[PDB]
Amino acid sequence: LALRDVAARQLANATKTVPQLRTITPRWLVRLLHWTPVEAGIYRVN
Amino acid sequence: LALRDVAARQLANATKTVPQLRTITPRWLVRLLHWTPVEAGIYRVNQVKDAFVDYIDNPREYLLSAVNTVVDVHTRISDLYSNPHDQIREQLRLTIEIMKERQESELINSREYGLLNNVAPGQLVHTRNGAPTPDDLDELLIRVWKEPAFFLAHPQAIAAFGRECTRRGVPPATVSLFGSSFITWRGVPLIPSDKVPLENGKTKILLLRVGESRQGVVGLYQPNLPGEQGMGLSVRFMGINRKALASYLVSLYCSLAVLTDDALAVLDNVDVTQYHTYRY
Amino acid sequence: TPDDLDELLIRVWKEPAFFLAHPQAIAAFGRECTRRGVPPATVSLFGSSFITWRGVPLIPSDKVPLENGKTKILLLRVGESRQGVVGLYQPNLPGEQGMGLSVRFMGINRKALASYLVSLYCSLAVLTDDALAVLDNVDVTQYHTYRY
Amino acid sequence: QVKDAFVDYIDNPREYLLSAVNTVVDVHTRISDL
Amino acid sequence: LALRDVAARQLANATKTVPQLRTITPRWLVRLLHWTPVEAGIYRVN
Amino acid sequence: QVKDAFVDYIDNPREYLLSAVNTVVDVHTRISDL
Amino acid sequence: MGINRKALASYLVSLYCSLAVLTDDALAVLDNVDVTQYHTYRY
Repeated sequence: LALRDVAARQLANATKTVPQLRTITPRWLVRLLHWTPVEAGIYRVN
Repeated sequence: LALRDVAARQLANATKTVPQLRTITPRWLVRLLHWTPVEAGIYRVNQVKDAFVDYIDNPREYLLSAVNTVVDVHTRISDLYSNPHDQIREQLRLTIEIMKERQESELINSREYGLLNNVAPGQLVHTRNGAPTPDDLDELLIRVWKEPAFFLAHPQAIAAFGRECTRRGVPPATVSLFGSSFITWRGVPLIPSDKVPLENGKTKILLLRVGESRQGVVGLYQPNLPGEQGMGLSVRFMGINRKALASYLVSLYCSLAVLTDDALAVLDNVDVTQYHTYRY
Repeated sequence: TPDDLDELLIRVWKEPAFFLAHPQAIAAFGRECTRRGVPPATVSLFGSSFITWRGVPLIPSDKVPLENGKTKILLLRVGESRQGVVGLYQPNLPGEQGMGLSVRFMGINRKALASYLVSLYCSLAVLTDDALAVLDNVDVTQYHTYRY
Repeated sequence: QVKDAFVDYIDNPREYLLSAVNTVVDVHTRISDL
Repeated sequence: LALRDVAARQLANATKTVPQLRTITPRWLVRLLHWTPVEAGIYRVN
Repeated sequence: QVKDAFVDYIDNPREYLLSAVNTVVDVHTRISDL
Repeated sequence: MGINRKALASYLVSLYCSLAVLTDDALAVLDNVDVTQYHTYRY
């Protein structure tokens, strides 16, 4: 009988990932539009 | 009468090839996956709960599994017959080829990890008629609409899909990858693999998104190994026994994680034995 | 028909290189494709155009036998590293006018005829048995009647 | 070849012997000279 | 069970000797004689 | 070998296979250490 | 020598030799020598 796997695993680091969110979408529309800046929050289209 | 051909051939060298193994496959899936290293054999995948932002308190942990093979070579066989081909080198080469074929089969078919067992409910599609028509692959592309990478199917399933396309007017497009040609549907290629199960017809088709940054499927290996003949692979000398047998240990450490449940979909109950009768 | 070439591509699924057929067999395959809605894709090799199916080209060769129709179609994987089909030649020859080819002077006879010997050494090895498949019993004499 | 593909080899592998084909080309010396 | 000797021997070169002729003798007499050259095939002993 | 010594060779020459002999030498580690 | 219609290449090997006894007392021959006699040693 030798050292076990769980007992040996008590001395090991796990690789932890950042939390995964399944509702993330590629959001293509935001990538496809052209964005113009509005200096003070008002945009008049003549 | 002059010198014969057989008598003259007694003085000639033959060109000997290394042994040929017919079970070697291109193993596309291992080439297509992304592999992330796991420092100490444990990989925890944390998740947002019910996606304030909360995390689940019991995330799944993936433990890398070990597979071993002992390669025994008599010392007289390697001592005497190692010119021009090394005997131990070829023995270990063929062993590692067989082991990597088994590794691909387990990446597809294992019961702990393995794509065909870790597919979420709602990501499983069924065929409408049995043959893999284009509508079924469009269903699959609905499930993995985000950024699909490839289809995985038996070569006979790919031939069945081609026959269905030819019954319609559609010639599917073709692309070249790794110097080889593959069939594509809506831009996502169909990859062959004889490791996808096939029993009396009735195979399956998979659609994968791969990559850690896209929250897709990733392979897991052990980065630093004694021996270290490759990615997650080690060869070590075991010793010599009383009968002059030298033994070598070949170890392969691997696993597979599906990071989010919409990264993989499976089309089930695919029939590959249907042929159309063309009558005009 | 395209289903037969898909069967061939099943047998040599690993890394097929090309189809080999008589030019009349290629024309018959084209007629079958045209009966379906499929126009097969075309590629350019060695400055010449060839018909392809699923990315594997159809190569013409009048040396493939043809007897009252009834030809054959082959699918090959070539290469030593891929365990495919390889040709074999004799590298160093006296004369040596080419790959496995030699020309040598034989002499002059009493009638003032000078003779030359041309020798060609060759062979062929299929390294693994799944590197080559043959579609048998191919008929090239069938034409469709289009009625609308 | 690997047998029945431990790893064993077949003891009677196929050997390919290169074949020779010949052709004698005769040219009159007056035809080449003139 | 492991690799056989004949199967492993299929990958080995044999050392081939040049053919051996048993009728070769040391031919001492030719070694012991003195040889004089004859310019045009005729030798007159006066 | 030359056959019946034109010059012909025998088509079944003798081949000599080197033989291996082995001996296992066991030494206690305390005997060599001390 | 050349090559024939059956692709046989031929080579000619020629050896020119002779032997002269310059004076007649340079050579002597012992004739009728028997090599099949063995002595029986009895003491």
